[PDB]
Amino acid sequence: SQIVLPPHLERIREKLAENIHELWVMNKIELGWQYGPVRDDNKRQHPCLVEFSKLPEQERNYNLQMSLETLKTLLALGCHVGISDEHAYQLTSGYKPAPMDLSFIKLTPSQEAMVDKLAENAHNVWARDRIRQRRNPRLVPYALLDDRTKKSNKDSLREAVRTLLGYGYNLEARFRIFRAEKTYAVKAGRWYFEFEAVTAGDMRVGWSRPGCQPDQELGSDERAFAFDGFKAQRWHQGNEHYGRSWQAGDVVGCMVDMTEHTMMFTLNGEILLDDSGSELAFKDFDVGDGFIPVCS
Repeated sequence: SQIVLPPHLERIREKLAENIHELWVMNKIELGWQYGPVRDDNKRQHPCLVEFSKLPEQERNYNLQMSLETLKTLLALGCHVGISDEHAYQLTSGYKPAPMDLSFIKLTPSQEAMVDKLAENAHNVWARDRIRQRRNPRLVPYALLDDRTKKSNKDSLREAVRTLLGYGYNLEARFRIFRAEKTYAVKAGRWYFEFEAVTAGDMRVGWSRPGCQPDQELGSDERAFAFDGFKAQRWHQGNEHYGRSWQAGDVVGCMVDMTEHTMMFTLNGEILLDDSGSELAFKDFDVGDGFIPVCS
């Protein structure tokens, strides 16, 4: 609302709203609803078949006050179009309106995408008009109510944009930590366990001292020795790139020598590799109070 319309753009928008109202006549003159003085939309009587500027805001106000906010919205969503151009077949009953063309230029992505916001806006102000009235089955929002009868108002806005580009105005726009028991802290031998990464994001798998804190989060300490399956980097008091990303349906796995001070992480049998030409993910650790499997 608080984007003021320039007057040279106001004459543009009034000509284009005239050439949108000829479509608003033409989609009602095909189905067999004629002009009259009385307002009987179910009985084919419709006094809004006179064009946009010539009808007042007592009959065609639903198409004029819609067009003002829609054209305010035409250069408000980043899809800016200023003054770069000039604003200016079925059988009918006698009035076949043709101010301009429609099948010369088809439109871009953010016009048919902004038509969705226009349909949401119209549905939301209509639902605002449907808030209080009881026995209304329209008491659910735009993103869940049936969106197929709203596609005609998407077609009207998209053909309004077709008229716009005929006139020459285009549109182009926390983390939980998991571990096994403290008493199984292995201090000798050659051990391995496996892990599957399924859905999107941080999978931080490793071996930790039992004195690790799940109070904080992982990797930025000396107790944890881990690798992020996401972003292909390792984690113990810092970062360095290592290996590849995880895949949806991987089996990562982790192996630890304890008599030797080494630790190597795999992926589906492929031993994951560092850019130093060594597949051993962590080396030369302290053989302290043992190490337990941990995943974040």
